[PDB]
Amino acid sequence: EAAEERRKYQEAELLKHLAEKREHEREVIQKAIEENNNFIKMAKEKLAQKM
Amino acid sequence: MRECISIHVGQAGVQIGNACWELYCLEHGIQPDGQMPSDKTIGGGDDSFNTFFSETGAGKHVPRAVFVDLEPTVIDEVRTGTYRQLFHPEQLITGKEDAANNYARGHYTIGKEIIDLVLDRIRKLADQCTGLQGFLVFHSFGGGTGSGFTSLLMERLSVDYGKKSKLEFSIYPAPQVSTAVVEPYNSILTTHTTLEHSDCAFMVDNEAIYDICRRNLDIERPTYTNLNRLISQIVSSITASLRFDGALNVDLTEFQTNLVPYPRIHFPLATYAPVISAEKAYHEQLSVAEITNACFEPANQMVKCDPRHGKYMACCLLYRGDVVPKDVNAAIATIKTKRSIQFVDWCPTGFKVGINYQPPTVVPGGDLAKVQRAVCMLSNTTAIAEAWARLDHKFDLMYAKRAFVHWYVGEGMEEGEFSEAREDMAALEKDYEEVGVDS
Ligand SMILES: Nc1nc2c(ncn2[C@@H]2O[C@H](COP(=O)(O)OP(=O)(O)OP(=O)(O)O)[C@@H](O)[C@H]2O)c(=O)[nH]1
Ligand SMILES: [Ca+2]
Ligand SMILES: [Mg+2]
Ligand SMILES: [Mg+2]
Repeated sequence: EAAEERRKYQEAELLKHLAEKREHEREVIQKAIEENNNFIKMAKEKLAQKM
Repeated sequence: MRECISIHVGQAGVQIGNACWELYCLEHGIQPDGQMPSDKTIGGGDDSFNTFFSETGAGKHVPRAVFVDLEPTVIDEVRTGTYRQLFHPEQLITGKEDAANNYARGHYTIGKEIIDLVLDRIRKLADQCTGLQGFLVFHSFGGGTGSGFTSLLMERLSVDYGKKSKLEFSIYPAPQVSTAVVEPYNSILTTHTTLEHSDCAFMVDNEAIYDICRRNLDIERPTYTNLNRLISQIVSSITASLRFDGALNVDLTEFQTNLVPYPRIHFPLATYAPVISAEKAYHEQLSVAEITNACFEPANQMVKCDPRHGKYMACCLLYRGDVVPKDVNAAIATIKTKRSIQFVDWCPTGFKVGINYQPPTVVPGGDLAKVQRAVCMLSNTTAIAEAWARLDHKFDLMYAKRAFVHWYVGEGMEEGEFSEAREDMAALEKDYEEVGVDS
């Protein structure tokens, strides 16, 4: 049982590492969304101001 | 009559177990459907062959045997083989995925899952025994199952059958016969874990069997079948005394009494002769003196080593065929004056001799020719420690770099168990040196 528990601890560390990967994946794509939207908003505001 | 249960674990133990029971049936005149015309007590009896076979009302003689492998492909060749009818389903036990050459996976990860089942099926055989002597366990040192699961089973057998004897037939790894690169690890791990649970262990080195197959059968590249049929001959020589009338090694306790003065030094060397090619038309029949002399030739030993550079604790000569005591003692007297045969000082310099008049049986169509006499010598000599030193050295090379260790720790094994195991083998090597060498 102590060896079984050691296997379980190591799997849990693993799934926790992969969970950190999934949140980084989420941060990357929401960063891309945020920057495309800020480009569009910036361009819209500069155009309005210059017109 | 007292019963013996045979247990075959992993690929090597199962495939060797197949060969032995095939041989046992031939030796006893038991047909592949389990019928035995010679047996006139239908559905019962306490003859000597009943130590290894029980009987059904239908007259079928059933091996007191269990086959266990964590993968189904090898045992499936028993289910569908030539003796399908001999065994019943409950005796063949297969898991789903094997131990991947990994002692820790066979012992901890998969072993946990399957041990209770295996023990339950063995219990069904023990319940049919009026007076169980104990177990004969066939396995490789090197496989993940043969090493890892065998050691777990032997521990649990000492629990559930504390008063029973346990004998091993262990296949010692040799690169000539496909080995995993981690077999040194597995070998040391399982010897450490099994040492105090086994009463007597016969090591068979695949290198020795392989070379005998090349040299004496002139098979250029021997198969597992070639290897296992020779091994089964030697096994049958060792177990004959349990299955036939006689007065030497008639129960498992006598093996320990006659071969093992010191419980840890319980690995007798087996030497077998003669091994004769069956495609060799006309061959002179070797005499008692010659086959007995061949028992002191390292080329005939089950483990290659040099008994001249060690000391004997015990020696049994097991003859099959046309042999009388007169010829044995003549041959022994001659051999004592020409060979280098040193016993330890605290032990009698002598030989226990057993003769069964029936000459060895060979498998029809096999590569071994019938002979009119053969002998298996079982000697407890310190020279077998050379096999431990060799294995221990390979273990050290790899462990110094922790090579492959992560496979074992990943299955829940602590690195410390490697050091535990290796230190036990170090004591073992020094026990042998104390007993058999002088400064
Ligand atoms: N003499 C002999 N040796 C065998 C046989 N099969 C395998 N071996 C040897 O046994 C060792 C490998 O262990 P195996 O018994 O095949 O493996 P296993 O116990 O089934 O364990 P895993 O497959 O790892 O689960 C190697 O040293 C092989 O050379 C056999 O039929 N006869
Ligand atoms: Ca009978
Ligand atoms: Mg296997
Ligand atoms: Mg009985």
